[PDB]
Amino acid sequence: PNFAGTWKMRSSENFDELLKALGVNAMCRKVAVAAASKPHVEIRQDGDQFYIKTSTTVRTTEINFKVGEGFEEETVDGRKCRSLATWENENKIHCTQTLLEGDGPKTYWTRELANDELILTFGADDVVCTRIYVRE
Amino acid sequence: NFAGTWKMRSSENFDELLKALGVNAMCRKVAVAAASKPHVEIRQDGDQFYIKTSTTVRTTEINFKVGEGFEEETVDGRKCRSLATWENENKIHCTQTLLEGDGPKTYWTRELANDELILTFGADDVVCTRIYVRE
Ligand SMILES: CC1(C)CCC(C)(C)c2nc(C#Cc3ccc(C(=O)O)cc3)cnc21
Repeated sequence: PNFAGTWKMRSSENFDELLKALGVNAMCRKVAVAAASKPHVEIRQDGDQFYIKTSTTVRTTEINFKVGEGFEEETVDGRKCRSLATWENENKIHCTQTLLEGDGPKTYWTRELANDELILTFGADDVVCTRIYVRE
Repeated sequence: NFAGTWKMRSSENFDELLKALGVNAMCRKVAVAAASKPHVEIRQDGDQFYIKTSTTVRTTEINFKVGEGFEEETVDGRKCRSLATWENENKIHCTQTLLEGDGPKTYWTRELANDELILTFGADDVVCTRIYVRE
C-alpha cells in the first residue's frame, strides 16, 4: 500500500501545452521539455504528512506539507502560491493553488495510486498534463 | 586579439543575474543548465566582430562594429539596441537600451586577461562573470 517509495516517470502527456497555458515563453518551453524528460520522485508518507523529493538531471526540489493544512509552494512555472490538499478518496489527493501576487491561470495538482502506479496531474485553466510513475 | 575558439572554464552568479532580470524559478533552472557548456567562436578584424555562441538548443550569431549601434537580446531575451565601445585596448563595453517596455539596466563586457576571455553581464547591481579559455 501507500504513496511512499522511489518512482521513475514512465510517461508524460501535454507538458508543452500546460506550460503554454501558464504563459511560459516559447524558448523556455522548447528547452524545458528535454530537461523534464526523466524525473525521479522519492515520497515519504506518514498518514497526512508528506515529504516529496523530485530529482531531474539539472535540479532537486524537496517540499513537505500536511493534507488538510494550508501551506506554500510554487506553481510548475515557479510563481508563489498558497496550497490546500484534501483526499478526494483513499487513493487520490487533490491540491488547489491560489497565487499570492496578482492574476494568472487557475492551477492545481493531483496524485493518485492506481495499479501500484503514481499518476501526477497538473491543471492550468482547462489544460491537463499527466505524468505516470512506476516504482523503481 | 579576441579571435579564436573558446570553451567556458567557470561561471559565477548566472542564477542571481536571471533573478535580478525577473526570470521565474523554472525558467532560471532551465537557462543555467542550457548555458552550462557554451562553445564560442569569435572573428575580429579591427573594430569588426562576429561572435557565434552555441548552447544546447540556441545559437546566436552577433555582428557589430565598435562605435555603431546593433540589434540584440538581453541575456533573458528582451529586445535591445546595443553599442560596443573600447573601455581600453583589451576590453569591450556594450551598453544595452530596452526597446519594448521598462526593466533593469543591462550591459555586458568582454576582456582579455592572461589570454582568458572574461564575459561579464550586469542587471542593475548584480554581476555575472563567465571565464573562457582557448579550446
Ligand atoms: C529567456 C530564458 C529564461 C528562457 C530561454 C533560454 C534559451 C533557456 C534562456 N537562456 C538564457 C541564456 C543564456 C546565455 C548566457 C550566456 C552565454 C555565454 O555566452 O556564455 C550563453 C547563453 C537566458 N534566459 C533564457
